[PDB]
Amino acid sequence: IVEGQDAEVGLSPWQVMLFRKSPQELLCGASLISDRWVLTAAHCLLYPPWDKNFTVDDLLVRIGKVEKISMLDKIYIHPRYNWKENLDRDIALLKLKRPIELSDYIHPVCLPDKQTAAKLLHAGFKGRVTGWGNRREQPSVLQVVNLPLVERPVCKASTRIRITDNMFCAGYKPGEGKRGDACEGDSGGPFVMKSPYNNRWYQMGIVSWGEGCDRDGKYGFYTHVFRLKKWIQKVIDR
Amino acid sequence: EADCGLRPLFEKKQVQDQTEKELFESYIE
Ligand SMILES: O=S(=O)(O)OC[C@H]1O[C@@](COS(=O)(=O)O)(O[C@H]2O[C@H](COS(=O)(=O)O)[C@@H](OS(=O)(=O)O)[C@H](OS(=O)(=O)O)[C@H]2OS(=O)(=O)O)[C@@H](OS(=O)(=O)O)[C@@H]1OS(=O)(=O)O
Ligand code: NA
Repeated sequence: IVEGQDAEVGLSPWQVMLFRKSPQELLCGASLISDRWVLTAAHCLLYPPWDKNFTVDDLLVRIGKVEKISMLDKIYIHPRYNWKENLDRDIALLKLKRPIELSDYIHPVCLPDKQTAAKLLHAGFKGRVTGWGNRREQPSVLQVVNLPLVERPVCKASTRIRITDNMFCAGYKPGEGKRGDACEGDSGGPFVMKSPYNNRWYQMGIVSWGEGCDRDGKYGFYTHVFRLKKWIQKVIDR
Repeated sequence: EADCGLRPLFEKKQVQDQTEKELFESYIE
């Protein structure tokens, strides 16, 4: 996170870190959505231009900073994930080897329904991005930044990448008075918003892509969680 | 999960975090 601040203890108990198993290195952020399911970006697992195709034997997740380390049973990547062109449908689900124990530092975030998404997804409304990634383009504390949702035509005019309805963008405009963005290591992490209707946090987006971190006139792009909920529902079953 | 989105160290203890108001401020313009 660029231009953020230290998060208070227990601020994001759904925070998950995706780690390379060997050699061990932080790869991506992720989010806890149940005691057994973890949400992240597809490009964190599969990205052929960088020769990246991680399996369950290549990865570990870290949750709760009290801390929990777990293997993955299965990886689910959206079948229409489009890495060649624009990272359309940049979403993947990680099934944990076994269900984890919940605590003060480990707690799942909510997924939004139609009504929640209609209420919260308006240009100007701020969401929250958290992660352990770079401060500049190695924090010892989870970092947090709050960022405003941006008008879709402003998002499209900021980049040459074709923007689909499965993406939104967020971040300050040049001269808006503030800065901030996800950066290397935060990708796959959650963009959350607090609902006034029921006092709960919902994950609205997944850090997907940007063109540099915290650049004037550029915005972060996030996988639109509600619009991919049909696929989320299908794989999780229950 | 019935208890999703409610953090034990905040909402469950009726303590709001330090930058929550920034989000609620953005809701009313
Ligand atoms: O609260 S949710 O976000 O979970 O919203 C529920 C989803 O309902 C959808 C699902 O589309 S579907 O996959 O094609 O079925 O809309 C449509 O289906 C539901 C349920 O169908 S079912 O056969 O009864 O199970 C209907 O809602 S419900 O009242 O039955 O719960 C919808 O009717 S209605 O519009 O609510 O009156 C029905 O809409 S439609 O006739 O296909 O237009 C999704 O709505 S959608 O986002 O417009 O596609 C909702 O979102 S979801 O992500 O698919 O869960
Ligand atoms: Na920017």
